Amino acid sequence: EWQENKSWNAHFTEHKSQGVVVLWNENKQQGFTNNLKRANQAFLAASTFKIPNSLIALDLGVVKDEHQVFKWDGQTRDIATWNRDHNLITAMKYSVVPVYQEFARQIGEARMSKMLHAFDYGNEDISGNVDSFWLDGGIRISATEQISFLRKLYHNKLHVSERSQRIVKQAMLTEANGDYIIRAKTGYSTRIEPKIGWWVGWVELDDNVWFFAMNMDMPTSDGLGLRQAITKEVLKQEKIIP
Amino acid sequence: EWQENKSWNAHFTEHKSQGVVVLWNENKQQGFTNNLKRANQAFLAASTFKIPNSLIALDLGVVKDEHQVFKWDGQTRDIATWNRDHNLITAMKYSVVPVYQEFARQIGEARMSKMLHAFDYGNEDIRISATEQISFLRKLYHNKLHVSERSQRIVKQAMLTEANGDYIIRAKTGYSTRIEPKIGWWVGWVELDDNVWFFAMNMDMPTSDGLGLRQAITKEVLKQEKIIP
Ligand SMILES: *C(=O)[C@@H](NC(=O)/C(=N\OC(C)(C)C(=O)O)c1csc(N)n1)[C@@H]1NC(C(=O)O)=C(C[n+]2ccccc2)CS1
Ligand SMILES: [Cl-]
Ligand SMILES: [Cl-]
Ligand SMILES: [Cl-]
Ligand SMILES: [Cl-]
Repeated sequence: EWQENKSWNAHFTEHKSQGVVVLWNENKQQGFTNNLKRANQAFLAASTFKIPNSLIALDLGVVKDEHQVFKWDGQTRDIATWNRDHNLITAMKYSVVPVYQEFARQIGEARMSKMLHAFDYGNEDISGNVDSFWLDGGIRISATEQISFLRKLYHNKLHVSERSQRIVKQAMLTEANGDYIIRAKTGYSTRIEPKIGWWVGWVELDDNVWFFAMNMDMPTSDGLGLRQAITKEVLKQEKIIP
Repeated sequence: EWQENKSWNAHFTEHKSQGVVVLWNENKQQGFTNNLKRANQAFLAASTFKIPNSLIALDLGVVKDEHQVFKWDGQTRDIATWNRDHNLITAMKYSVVPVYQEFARQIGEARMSKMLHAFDYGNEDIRISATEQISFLRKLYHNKLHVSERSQRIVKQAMLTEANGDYIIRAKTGYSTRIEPKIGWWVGWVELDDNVWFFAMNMDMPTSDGLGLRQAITKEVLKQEKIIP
């Protein structure tokens, strides 16, 4: 069912890095990874938690639609793009943490936890600050656990409205051309060791969907582009994209 | 409300071509075009019709959703990408006429004519102008058409054409050669962080080798107006 392809490691070593890529061929229900053990190692979800946090917020009406504006609170923050108004689309594109902490507080522990148990999401543990548990709280999720969650999202199978799932898959739009469509969220876990980078989503082809989840050691923010670059080297190595 | 910017004509004649491009800045609610007369001329919609058709099919049930598989009837047509199975996403992409022909049969004239008239589409008794395309497209963007929100969302999904960290383009191509003038279309919009530019262009397409120019000339104009890099 799974299959180890350690060749992929050359892409991590080329860039002097370490991590795991996990691929899943929907048509052939076959997974692939350079490291089956690390594929199942659970880390903080960091901003990949913005997928489930969007779904819940939309489904509870915290977010009415992807046009609703969330005004900047006027607190200038190290991340220049955080210091403006945002709707769901730009908030996900630019991982606007404070916008989603506010979603989190309006959701509340109770519903947050109930929903993560409905979603089957990683270790389902929200314990910590309701508005930071995904950065420095209890929640743990592995790459293969990201793929099970995303596959459900992709078939409108989560226990929230079809519309909610449709609007979140829209906000995940990352890349589209005439060979593929990538829908995906980045993560950068940096408050608790180990420092890692996430990239989770999937690539849509004419006649298949390839779901991916990768994470990798991220000591300094200089390697943040490697998250996507190494994934695509794998996808390009496996002929999923040209 | 409509400014003529004849400067754009150079993007047409550098490619030894004649046409119109129509832009609509949505924030400011102002449009701009290289040719005001040609922007209100109605040409054959050709495949740009696949948009209202997709909506009606969806909102009626001919199409359950964008995953449903429309199997090839085994008849080999000259466009190779038609000679296979397709879903809404790939039938819009490849402009698979015989798939859409079938949608329309199952929709049937009566229902089709009633809805086309509810969208106030092309003619009220198909030809439509570049500026009528924009106006239809703006309602689609805001989910203001008289079909379900779901209908409208799935069609915008199926209109996805290009996306990066500078813009998203949702659009549909069109090409007709039965009748003069032979015209290509490209209609849709480009989404920015805090604005959305609708576009509609058409151009004399006297052969076919210049089909890429529908997209190329449109981007040269978006590039000029600083809307995209
Ligand atoms: C879209 O507009 C479709 N156009 C047609 O199918 C053509 N004619 O339709 C008639 C009946 C004439 C009409 O008025 O609608 C047609 C295609 S080629 C030719 N000599 N007549 C599809 N047009 C698109 C497109 O937007 O360009 C096609 C994409 N394509 C083009 C060239 C080669 C392969 C694929 C296919 S048809
Ligand atoms: Cl979050
Ligand atoms: Cl909803
Ligand atoms: Cl989309
Ligand atoms: Cl379909």
